[PDB]
Amino acid sequence: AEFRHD
Amino acid sequence: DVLMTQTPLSLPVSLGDQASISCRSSQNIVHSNGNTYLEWYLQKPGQSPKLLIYKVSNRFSGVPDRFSGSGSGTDFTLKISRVEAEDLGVYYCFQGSHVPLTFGAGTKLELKRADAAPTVSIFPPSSEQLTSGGASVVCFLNNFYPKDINVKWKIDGSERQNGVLNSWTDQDSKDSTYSMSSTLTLTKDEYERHNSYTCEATHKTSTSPIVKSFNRNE
Amino acid sequence: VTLKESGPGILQPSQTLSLTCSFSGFSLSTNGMGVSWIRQPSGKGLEWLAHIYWDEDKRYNPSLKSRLTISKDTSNNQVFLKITNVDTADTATYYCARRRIIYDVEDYFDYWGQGTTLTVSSAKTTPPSVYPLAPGSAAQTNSMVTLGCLVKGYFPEPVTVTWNSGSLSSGVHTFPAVLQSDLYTLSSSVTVPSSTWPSETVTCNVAHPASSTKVDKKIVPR
Repeated sequence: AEFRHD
Repeated sequence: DVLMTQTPLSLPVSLGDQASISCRSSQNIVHSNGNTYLEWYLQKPGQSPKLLIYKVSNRFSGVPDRFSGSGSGTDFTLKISRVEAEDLGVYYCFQGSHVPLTFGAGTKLELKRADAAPTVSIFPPSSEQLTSGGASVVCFLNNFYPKDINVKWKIDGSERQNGVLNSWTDQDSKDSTYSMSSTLTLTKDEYERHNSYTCEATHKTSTSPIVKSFNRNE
Repeated sequence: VTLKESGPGILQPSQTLSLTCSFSGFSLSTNGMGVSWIRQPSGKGLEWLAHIYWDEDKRYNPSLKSRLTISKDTSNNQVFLKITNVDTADTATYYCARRRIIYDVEDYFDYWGQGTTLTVSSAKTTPPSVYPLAPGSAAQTNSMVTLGCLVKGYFPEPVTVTWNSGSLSSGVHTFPAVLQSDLYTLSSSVTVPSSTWPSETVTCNVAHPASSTKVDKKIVPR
């Protein structure tokens, strides 16, 4: 998955 | 795993030149919130890295607009117009959209300079080291430009692949040259089984390889 | 805003590394705030390790997520990283950088520590062997003469080579150390007028802080 940015 | 692959890996520039650096990702890096987290970092020897660009084209506060970053999707560039001595160092591009977060192998922004042949010195093993088992033959190749060089070790005419140990200095800040030492490490026994030892250097400053030799029994 | 990494340099294969990052200039309770850890092998690239957020959320580099544990001490402005079962591969300089999110215009690694150093090895403290390198058994003289000195097989780093106790400082190249198995090795060249040597003695002075040794070698001819 993606890195959390919000 | 997004692989960031930068080009060139070394970039010689003259102070006040322009310089580009390409960085391409192994796959699209536009986060799902719409932001492309591409960033450029610069690291000087013994420093930590420091942030130049973020979100592809944004200068971080404190960065001269002579730095600019472009790109889209999977293909990105850093441009420095009018390079300065303080810009010399290593450049990493980074993506921060996918886990794991990743940087490039980095590009070395170095100084350009008039070519210069190396000063080669070959050194027979010291009776010290011989008394106590081993025979290392040392060779210094000093103060050359360009940085790229190739060294061959030759015993009695035959190339010798195994047991060589190299170390290069970083670019000299005063004379902009590079230096290196190459070391052939043998057993005393092996060393005594041959007479002549050659240290061979090919370098762009010459068509004919530079050679420094000696004979073991002299 | 500053950060400072601390921790043990040198562990042995399988031991546990506990690293500390002391920061200031910000607070890990600030909405959006976070620190992560990034390490870099000698003459190599940066590898990102793990990241911790203000809401205690965490995220690990998946190829290590297992040997890694990240944690904070909000009250005491600190961030810790633990790596279980280390090996030579974990030899590197470890940084902690700050990185906040929510607002994309602050979302980057703006501040990094000075970096702390780790060597993973099972070699034991070992003192160098020092060898004087005098020129070709019988060579042609001269104009300039180049003397050398070989520092072989030792652990850990560093050593410090000086020429004539620090007097002779010009014409000196001392090359980075490299590994022959367990043991580091480096060499130094020095250059002087063939009028100044051998008439006047040159000496190589290796000092190895870790192993509490000092060694002098005079470069006598032949």
